[PDB]
Amino acid sequence: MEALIPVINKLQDVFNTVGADIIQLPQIVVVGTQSSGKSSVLESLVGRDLLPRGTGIVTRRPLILQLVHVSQEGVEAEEWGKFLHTKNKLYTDFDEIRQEIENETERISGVSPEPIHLKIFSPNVVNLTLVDLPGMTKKDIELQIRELILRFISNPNSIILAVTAANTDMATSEALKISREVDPDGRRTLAVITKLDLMDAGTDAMDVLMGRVIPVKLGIIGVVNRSQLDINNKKSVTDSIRDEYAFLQKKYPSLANRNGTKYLARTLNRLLMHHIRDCLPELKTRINVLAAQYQSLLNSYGEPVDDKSATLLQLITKFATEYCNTIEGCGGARICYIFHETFGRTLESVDPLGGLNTIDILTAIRNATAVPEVSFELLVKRQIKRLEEPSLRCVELVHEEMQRIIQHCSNYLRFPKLHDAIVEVVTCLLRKRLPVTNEMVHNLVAIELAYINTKHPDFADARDCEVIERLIKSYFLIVRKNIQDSVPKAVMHFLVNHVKDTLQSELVGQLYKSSLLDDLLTDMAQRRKEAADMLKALQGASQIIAE
Amino acid sequence: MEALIPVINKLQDVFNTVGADIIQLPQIVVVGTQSSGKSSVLESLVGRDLLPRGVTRRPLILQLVHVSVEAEEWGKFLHTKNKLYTDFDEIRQEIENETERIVSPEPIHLKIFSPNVVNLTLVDLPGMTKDIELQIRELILRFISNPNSIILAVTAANTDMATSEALKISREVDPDGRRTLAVITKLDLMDAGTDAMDVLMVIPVKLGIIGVVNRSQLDKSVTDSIRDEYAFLQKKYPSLANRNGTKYLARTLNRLLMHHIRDCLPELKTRINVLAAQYQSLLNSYGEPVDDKSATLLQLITKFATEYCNTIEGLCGGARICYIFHETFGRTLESVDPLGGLNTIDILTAIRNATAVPEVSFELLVKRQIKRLEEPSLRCVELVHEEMQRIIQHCSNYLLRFPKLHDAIVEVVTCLLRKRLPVTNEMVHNLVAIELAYINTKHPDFADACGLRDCEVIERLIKSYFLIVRKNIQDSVPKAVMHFLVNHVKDTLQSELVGQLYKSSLLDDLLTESEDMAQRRKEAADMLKALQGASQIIAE
Repeated sequence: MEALIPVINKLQDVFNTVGADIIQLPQIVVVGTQSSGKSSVLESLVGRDLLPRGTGIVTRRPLILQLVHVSQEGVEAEEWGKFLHTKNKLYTDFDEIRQEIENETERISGVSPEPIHLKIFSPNVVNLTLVDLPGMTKKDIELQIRELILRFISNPNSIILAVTAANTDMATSEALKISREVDPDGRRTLAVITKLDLMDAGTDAMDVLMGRVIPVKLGIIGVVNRSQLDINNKKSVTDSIRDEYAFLQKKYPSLANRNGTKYLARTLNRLLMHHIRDCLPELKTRINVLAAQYQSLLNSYGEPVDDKSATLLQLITKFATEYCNTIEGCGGARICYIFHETFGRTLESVDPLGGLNTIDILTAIRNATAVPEVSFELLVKRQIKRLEEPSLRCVELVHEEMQRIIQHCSNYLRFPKLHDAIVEVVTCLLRKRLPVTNEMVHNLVAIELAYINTKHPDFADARDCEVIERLIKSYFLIVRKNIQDSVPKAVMHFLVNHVKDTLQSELVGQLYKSSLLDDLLTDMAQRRKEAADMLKALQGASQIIAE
Repeated sequence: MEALIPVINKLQDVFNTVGADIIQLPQIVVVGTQSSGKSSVLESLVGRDLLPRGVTRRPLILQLVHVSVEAEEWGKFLHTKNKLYTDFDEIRQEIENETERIVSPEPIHLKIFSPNVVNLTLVDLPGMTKDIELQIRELILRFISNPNSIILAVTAANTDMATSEALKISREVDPDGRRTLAVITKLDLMDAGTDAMDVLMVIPVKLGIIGVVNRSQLDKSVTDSIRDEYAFLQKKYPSLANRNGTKYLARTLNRLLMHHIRDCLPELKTRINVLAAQYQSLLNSYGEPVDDKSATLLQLITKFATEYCNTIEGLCGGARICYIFHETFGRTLESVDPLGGLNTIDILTAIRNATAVPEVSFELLVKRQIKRLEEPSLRCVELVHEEMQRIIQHCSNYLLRFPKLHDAIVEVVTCLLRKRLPVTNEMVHNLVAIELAYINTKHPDFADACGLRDCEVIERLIKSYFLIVRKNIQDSVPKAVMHFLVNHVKDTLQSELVGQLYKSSLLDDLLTESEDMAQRRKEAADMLKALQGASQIIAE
């Protein structure tokens, strides 16, 4: 179980650059009011004053203090430290360690969630790690602090070290109240009572240390640390802890064995140790699922941008098939729709005799004499003329639905330069094709106005205007049937099918030029950077839980 | 009527430049051998030696006109118009000159005015000498073949007249002597052993005979000679003096010619009028003044245009085209079989690859069937071309008469067609290719024609669909052609013809008439002019 405490410390270190809150890591958080003297508690564990008590300001960041027993095996210093933010630098002067803790706080231009990872090596300490948090003040900043404390203490695997001075009434403790918000029955909260010599009845919690009543299940431990004056005199922590044992032996003799600094360190060391072993089987499982999740995110993003010329070949060739595909089955079917549900409904609604008054028929006849058939060709030749616009209109409707398909596969790339270039290339490609197709359309109608055969199989022959009327409806009907089939077919040849073939390669040809590559492969690369860092932290972490 | 012999002379002058033997005028032609002394006969009529004695190769039409400057006797030739000759040595010299200058059928018209002569006109012809001679004999025939031509056959009493070359040629065109008057010269060389004493008294010719004695070689005033002749007749042959001699002969010719003209003149009037009307139509059949050159280009070309639009849309042209559209392009296409070439195995092969729905197999199949309708369509277009560039020859043959211009126009049109053939042919290709692009199954005529195993059905589908797609093209292609080739050109030809051609630069070249056919019009315009001219002369 010796191996177990260091691995969690090693685990925590891996995580600080990137944020440990996503993994429910097993550790103990220390929560107390500034007046509870929680700093003294921590300084009494290490056995030296290494936390700032400086007159000036308060500390704004959680300090993860990892104490590691070193024994056994110029000359070698007995006590020393190293910070994770400094990397390798080894501290032998404890005044500098304290100044660096103070400094790192000052360093941020409020409160901040970035933890500080200080490791202290000493033969006088037990192996134990604790996460100190900014103290409460029983309103703009203090709530920032409470919210931050909650971020830590909301963790399921987080044991709570609740520090309260015996000086006050423990049932009304600000510390005990916040612990209760996340842990109602106090199933994972350990209480610490400082200032035992200030105990009297008086106020509680004299009664809790005796177990009547008990607001937490991990129990309570009493201590007495150095207060200011003795803090004005350099009353060494070593002398103070010695002073504390004597105190407990005379006042409260029957409890000496469940209180004091030496005993508190042993219990926390035992309890931290016992807690991780218990939660470690679920933790391995927990990092692995997360590993796979992050891996998929990286795979879905990445985009490794392996080599720039090669990536363009892969990103744009796929834009070609997301295209030929959809036009050939919005589809693909908006098109058939437009060809067989709308261009049809229109054309069919064109009257074979609209506009043509009886008088107009009579006028054609009069000039014809100056044979009904001659009147007939001129008449019909004006009826067949009203079919071009809808046909032309049809073409436009198709263009519409095609220029719209690209966004349908803009929405189905993250390179603003590349995506924009390709779109312009396609949107423009169609404009080049819109004249050609429109002309064959014009012809198709115009061929009809050129010959008007009467030897057509679907024709019937042939008072006076009575029949002419019948003739025109008859012929126009077949000529419409013609156009209504040939125009859609037309569009498909010159615009739709032309483009499917073309785009496959004119895209690569205008785009695939090495000069423009730097431009196209140019942001939310940070989302990937956030993931690349997390992914890496997890794999390394999983590596550590093994052995 | 004094007036009749002069009008004839006017009649002869009007037709000296143009060929006068179309009209067949009333006149007397003198035919004789060179030894007959025919020159002497003519010289004894006029009363002066004016004929050359020194070979004349052109007919000399000698018109004598009674006059009773300042001379009493004088002449004028038609060619030296208006010049009055007072020296008869010059007249003789001019005759020699006019002859040497060019045998020839073109006559020379010499008129002599004198109080000693009677009003009389005679056409002298070159003498025979019992293949230069034959041109002359042939020439004599051109004149004496004339129905209204009286023949003055001159023979010497010296020889035998029944064997007369002159009488023989006269007999060739006029078997009996029905319009031939015989003249016997050299009477003083007459003796019992000849045919001649007997005739002057057996009748060879019907117009009768007249005897004379003229000046012979080695001779003497003509005036003295005729006086000498009267004396001869008064002593020898007294009983015939009154039927012979120069004086009597002049009297006879003047009388016989005059009565003959009045008699033939009614029909002559009728005859000239008909030829005039006839020639005018001929001029009309050439009919091109070419007064305004620009106007000719404008009208000759505009009419070839209307000679065009007409025929393509209504020999034809009008229906040969439709024929080709609804009788040939149709029989083929209709006979193009569906499933043609497509064995069952190809369909099974199509399915295997369709795999790894029947419809996908169907599109690949039909899309290969529809490809076969293009060639005939393309073929159709050309057939129209065939029949159209060919219509141009149909209105080269149905005019000009402007060879440079006509040839250019053919090139202008024939090439015009060459310009539209790419366009139309491309539209044809598209029309077929259009079907191969979408192949809808929601066509209204599909459920019906669809007729109602795996390949069992596909086979029926393909037949069904190809059928409608066929129905499409056989109607749409002609329509196509009509837009881009036939109808385009009709509009077109009216002005792109005019625009390339209508250039002042090209007027001289194009409107150049053919020299072979430009001369025939000139021979006719001048002939008609004279016929008109002759009529006004006759109009009194």
